[PDB]
Amino acid sequence: LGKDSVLPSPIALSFSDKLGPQVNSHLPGAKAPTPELTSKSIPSAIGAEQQPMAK
Amino acid sequence: AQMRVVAFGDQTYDCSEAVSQLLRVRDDAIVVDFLERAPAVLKAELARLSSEQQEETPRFATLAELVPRYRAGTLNPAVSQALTCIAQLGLFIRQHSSGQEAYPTAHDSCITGVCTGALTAVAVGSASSVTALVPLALHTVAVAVRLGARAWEIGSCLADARRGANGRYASWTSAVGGISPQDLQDRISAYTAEQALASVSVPYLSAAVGPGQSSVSAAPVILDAFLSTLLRPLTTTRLPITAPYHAPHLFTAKDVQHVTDCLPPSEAWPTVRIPIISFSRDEAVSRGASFPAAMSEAVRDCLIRPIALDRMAVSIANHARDLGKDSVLPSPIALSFSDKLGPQVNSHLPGAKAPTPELTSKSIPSAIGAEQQPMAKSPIAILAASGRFPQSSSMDQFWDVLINGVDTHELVPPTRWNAAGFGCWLHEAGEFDAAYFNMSPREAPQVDPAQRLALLTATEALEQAGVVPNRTSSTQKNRVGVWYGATSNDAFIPGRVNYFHKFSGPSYTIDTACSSSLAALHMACNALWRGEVDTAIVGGTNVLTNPRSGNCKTFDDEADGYCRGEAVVTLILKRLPDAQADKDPIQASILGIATNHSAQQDLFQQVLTETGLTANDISVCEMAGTGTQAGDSGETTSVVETLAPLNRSGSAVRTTPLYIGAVKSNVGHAESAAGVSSLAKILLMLKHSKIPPHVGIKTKLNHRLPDLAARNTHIARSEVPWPRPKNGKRRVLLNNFSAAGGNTCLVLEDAPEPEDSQEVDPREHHIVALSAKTPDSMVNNLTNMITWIDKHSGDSLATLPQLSYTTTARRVHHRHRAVATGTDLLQIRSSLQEQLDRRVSGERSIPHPPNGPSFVLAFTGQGSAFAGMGVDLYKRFASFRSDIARYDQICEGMSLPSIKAMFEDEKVFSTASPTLQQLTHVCFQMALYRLWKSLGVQAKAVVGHALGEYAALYAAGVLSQSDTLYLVGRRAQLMEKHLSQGTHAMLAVRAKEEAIVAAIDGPPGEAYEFSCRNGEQRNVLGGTVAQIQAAKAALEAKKIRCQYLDTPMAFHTGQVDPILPELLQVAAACSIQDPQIPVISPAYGKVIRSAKDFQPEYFTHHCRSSVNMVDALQSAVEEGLLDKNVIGLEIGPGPVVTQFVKEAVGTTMQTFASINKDKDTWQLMTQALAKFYLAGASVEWSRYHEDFPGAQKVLELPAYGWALKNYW
Amino acid sequence: AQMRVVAFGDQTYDCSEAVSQLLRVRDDAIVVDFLERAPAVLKAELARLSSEQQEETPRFATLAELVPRYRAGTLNPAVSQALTCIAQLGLFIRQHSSGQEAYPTAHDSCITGVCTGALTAVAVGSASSVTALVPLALHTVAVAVRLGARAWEIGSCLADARRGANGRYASWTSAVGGISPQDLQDRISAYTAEQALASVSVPYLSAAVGPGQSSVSAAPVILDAFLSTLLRPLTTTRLPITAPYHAPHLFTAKDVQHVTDCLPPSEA
Amino acid sequence: PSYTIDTACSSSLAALHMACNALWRGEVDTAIVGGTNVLTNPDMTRSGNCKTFDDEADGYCRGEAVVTLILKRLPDAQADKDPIQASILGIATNHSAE
Repeated sequence: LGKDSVLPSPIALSFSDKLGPQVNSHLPGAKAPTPELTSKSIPSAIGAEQQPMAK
Repeated sequence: AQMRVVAFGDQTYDCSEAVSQLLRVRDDAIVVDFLERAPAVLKAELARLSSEQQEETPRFATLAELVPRYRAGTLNPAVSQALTCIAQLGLFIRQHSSGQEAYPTAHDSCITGVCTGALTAVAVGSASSVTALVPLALHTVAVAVRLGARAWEIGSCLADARRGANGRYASWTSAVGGISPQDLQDRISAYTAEQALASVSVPYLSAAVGPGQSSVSAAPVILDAFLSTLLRPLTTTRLPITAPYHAPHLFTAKDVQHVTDCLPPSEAWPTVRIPIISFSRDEAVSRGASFPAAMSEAVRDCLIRPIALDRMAVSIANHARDLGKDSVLPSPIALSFSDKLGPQVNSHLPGAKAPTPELTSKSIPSAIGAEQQPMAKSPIAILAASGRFPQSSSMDQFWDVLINGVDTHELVPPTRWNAAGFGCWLHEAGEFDAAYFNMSPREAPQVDPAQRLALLTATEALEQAGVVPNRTSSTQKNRVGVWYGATSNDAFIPGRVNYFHKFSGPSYTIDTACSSSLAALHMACNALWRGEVDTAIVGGTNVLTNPRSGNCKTFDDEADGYCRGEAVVTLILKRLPDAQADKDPIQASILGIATNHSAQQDLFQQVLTETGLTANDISVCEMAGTGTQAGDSGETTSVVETLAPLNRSGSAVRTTPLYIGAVKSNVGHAESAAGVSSLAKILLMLKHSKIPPHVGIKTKLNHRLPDLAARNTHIARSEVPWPRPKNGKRRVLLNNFSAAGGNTCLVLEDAPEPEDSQEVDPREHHIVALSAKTPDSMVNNLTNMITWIDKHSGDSLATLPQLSYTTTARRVHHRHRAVATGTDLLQIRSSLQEQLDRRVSGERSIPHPPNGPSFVLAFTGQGSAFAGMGVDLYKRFASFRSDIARYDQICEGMSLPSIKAMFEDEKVFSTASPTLQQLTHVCFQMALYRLWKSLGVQAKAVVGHALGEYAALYAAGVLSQSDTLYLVGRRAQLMEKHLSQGTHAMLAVRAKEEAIVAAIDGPPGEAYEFSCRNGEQRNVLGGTVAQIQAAKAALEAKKIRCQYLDTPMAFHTGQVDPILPELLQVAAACSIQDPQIPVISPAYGKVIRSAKDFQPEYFTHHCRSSVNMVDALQSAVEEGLLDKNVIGLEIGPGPVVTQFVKEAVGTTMQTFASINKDKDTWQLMTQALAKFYLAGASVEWSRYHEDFPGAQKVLELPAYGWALKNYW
Repeated sequence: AQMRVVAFGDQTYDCSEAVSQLLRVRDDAIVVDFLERAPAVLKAELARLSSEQQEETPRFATLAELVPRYRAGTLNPAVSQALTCIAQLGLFIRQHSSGQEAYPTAHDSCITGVCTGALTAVAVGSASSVTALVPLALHTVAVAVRLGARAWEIGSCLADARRGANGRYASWTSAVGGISPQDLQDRISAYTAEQALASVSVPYLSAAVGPGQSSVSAAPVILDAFLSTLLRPLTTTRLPITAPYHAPHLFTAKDVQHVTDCLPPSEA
Repeated sequence: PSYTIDTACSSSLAALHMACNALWRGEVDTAIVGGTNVLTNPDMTRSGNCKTFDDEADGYCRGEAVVTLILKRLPDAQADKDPIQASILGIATNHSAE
């Protein structure tokens, strides 16, 4: 593709920590850290914030 | 090069139909959750409005209550706007969630709106996925509520509601057509200057909708005043707008700030990424704005600016022309009158495009169990019903009593108690059976007779339903719950039912105001719709034990009182998808059910809209009544009015006749079982497709009753045919109005069309098995079965298989048992008659052994191989075919000849190689044993007379399938390789060992060997051809029977000696384990219980050393492993070992076979199964018929033949 | 200038905590709908199994009754594989529905799986949205249960259980560390040559985890016999894999057709 | 709605269970629950009810109670500003067939 980094997103993958650096080591060493993911949830509409009446 | 524009409508469009449709949708999950959460936001926002408004706002619980008021036009502007937004957003979500349409993007689409479409379009334009749009949908709903409230408020302040409005909210807008908008503004200015009205309420040009049309809005009174001065060629109408919008002189920035102030401030509000095209504003296309900013701009457009629909088309076209596309495909949603949009927008830019509505990817087939609707909203199914209604102690007797038409008023009960209020009584109520229910002969009186009747009816209903405990997931022991509804008759009523039947699950004794049984049924269906259980046993009850001429006259002249009636019912309910998969006898289905403890008229409409049916679809109604004239009169009039529309001009609108009926007159009123009795009547009417004659004309016919029958509501008292509509379906109501209220309505249904899976059963013979828990009960059951056969002697050709399936695989088999086998119902009848005569002659019936029988299997040698071995078995049974295919798979990969063709074709056996013969023998034995085990035949010992021994090792678990196959194949290959054919042979004679040795020349071990000591009177010898012929000549000289065996390679002789070391080598690889069961090894000729005796030397020992049966069986009987009672079942191509074992233990022992050259394999199979069944084995029957769908249909057989006794 | 790779795990990764957490979830419509529908298809496909396999499968109403058995280890492969796939699909759906993460796109993403997830990779690799993936997810669950059933059956045919079974299922795979892949394969070749075993019972290499670690699978008793030969510094561990997979000498295209048969043909 | 349920021994507890079930269904927004056990006929007849931490006694020491509770979904009660005293996070049961 022409990219110079990969972000691992393992799902239920046993021993997934080592995977990250292992792939990165085969690409140009320009893995910018940038370990940030803004995920502040938008406030919920009044009333609907409560979890559906189920349970 | 196509662009698709999503367009949202305005308040002009009526969304009542769309809202109802969405409320009906249940398959999708996102739509359901959005529509569930939306009312919460509506209620929360409505609960913060001014007092004047909150006073007048509707008083609702869910969204279903808003559509009828919306239809009536009695909804205030706030809720109207909110409902419009909810409908628009829900319709959009559904088309993209369950409709599987690509979510729009910024390269090939745009969104637009007019009045409320701005809000929804802004909400849509930010999220890029359905999931990312729900919270924005809720925010838009709240903003719409606030906007509607503010506009309604400003309008109310500006002008007051009229006295004559009569609930409805007047209209504030009117469409004007016939003059250009500029001239309209000129005329409005002139009129205002002439009249000098207040500058804050002068009429204003709300919008422009073309070169010769527009819209004008104002307060209703001044608006009407202005419209009156419009001449004839200036046609005008009224639109359903209930507040002023687009009024620059009424609203200011403060208003838009207030309405949009509900959105909390933040910085991650999704941006607007897909260009939203707005035409009223100066800048056509707007994009890149945050969410609150775009929402505020949309509200400003709605409240401050005059909509200009004249621009819409050219604005869209210019957006397209600037993007490079050529044609625009509209996808209007809730946009009134949208057909004209397409041609108008395409006219300006050059046109193209051809329709592509043919999908041919209509949908992807769903995985089994996925297409089903959520566990809620699942049509419940009625499997069976049983009752003991008065003067008719059965269901069919009750149907006769009802169709004929007869009162049941009785002066005194037959034998209840002394004489000296009259009513209908159960003629046989003190009759019950104690032995069948493991109760003492003197404890029956202490048990409430209502409890005994409920037990009896429940057992009969379960037996008729074809439901046996813990046979299938849906009918598991834990997933069944009784829901009996008791009454004030005077805990254990459901408790005993659950206890004795061994059912474990919820148990209840519900008791409400008046719907004592129907409330229990309702909540049982609720539990089924929730999953607390997968099967229910509901039922009412009524018994009198301690202390109005017409029998509770039915809304006629004299109906002041009512007659208490006795009855008892039990139903069997189950979710339709569950029941249909188990092939049960479905009778009807409960579409919906509702309750109201208040009102009268609106409940039926609510239920019908919930079920999505029109009024005329219903065809019959039932009543419950209490005994008061007002009650029945109100019942009838309300039901008819709500179900029989009257034409405005006056005529019969309800096309099909709507018959009415009530069980009250026929048998009376139970006050607790009335609902279940009425439901039973509905079931009988559905089954017999015949509306019964009505009774109640005595002394009066209530034509005076308002709205009795004026337009297709006939109650004709002469049973009318009620045919099932072709590819249609009947529908019925059941109202249970009571004096205290509690008006419950549930809609019944005709069962879906029965499946057509004929697949004619090919089995040549069948088995019919009966059971009972008492000798008298047994003879009664036999007589009932025989009588059923005679009345059903000539139904069709495909009845016997279904009869067998019902009487074996869908019934609990008690300890007293009888069985008959044959080819046709005539043979079954003859056998049953013979058994009945034998039984009544004087010989009693004794229960089979308590635990069960013990089987000692047997595996034969390779001396019974014939062409087409078990070909039919491989052809029918799926398990056998799969096993053979697997064994072939293992053979081919292990470098051994394939054996599948030996069964598929039956012709390759002609010249099969000896190795292939040995292999196919072993695999046939193995598969057949696995199959017999699958039918509940668990062995207690085994024996292998010859090569078949290897299969016996697996039978005992000593080897694995692969290990045994490898060992046999390797032995065969080595035998074929090392030596050559035509070198030795074998010979069998019948004589005593001493006779053979005396009459033979040469000591044993030199010119002949005792290959197998088959029995005390039979022996087989082998060796060289010259020695064999010499022995034959010597023995025949003394008149001894002799014969040559055709086996080419003489095993158990000196022929196998040279290859013993390789056999030991290969044997050392297979894993040897401790037997599950004792193994009778002729090789060592003794019992084996430890793996130590099966060391690798064992296989070589057996291969070389001579067989020995007499010693082996002698040891077997010596320990006690075999006796005169164990059943002898043979597993092989013929009955060979069975005779040897019989002569060993004795002739009295029972014996059987599984395969034979001539006799039909199913002949032997069914005979053996019948004998085992009589012996007491708990043979599973479900798997037997699993592979024959044609014979998979439960039948309606005679009820259990109880041995009734009287108590109390 | 960045790509995200989605990777799914095999049966080694325990899925008892994830399944329970997903069962706890109540604020996401898609997740609850999928978790309610999955048991239905599980029971449906589980009802088509052979008599013996069905006899040894626990009765349940929903997944909440399965996790205790999974933890205890007395859960047969047929439903173990389906439960694992269910856990993976549910975790992904929750991540991409309540996590408000854009669905992976071919422009800047790619997917991978190992031994269970190759099934899930195609399911995730086809749909473009969470809603469009639920039916494919259920189809994949059916495929996984059928595959697990077939593998369990072949294993049972090869060898049976033990008298001390006590419900628990023996393991069929073991990871070996401290030996090169080719050298270990040569060692197995020498071992089989020394003995005389049927071509359907010799140990074989299932995976080559790397130049320093590898995995080998065989029948339980055969596996232990071979492990007894492996000395130090070689270290051996017993993975919780219950059936023989990755065996090019036990399965052929016919089994592949049999497993795939649950998908009806169509052009959609 | 009104009901008078009684299964075998946990009539009041089953009634509460079903009241919470209905509340979770949305059928009602409030519920009054709680059974009664007041005797009517004395029918007093051995001379023992229940020993201190033991089972040597034969009687059960039956008593009387007329307790009654109110019930609301927690979000509603919170939005209405009522004296919330406790909560019922979850409820489950079986029948113990064995």
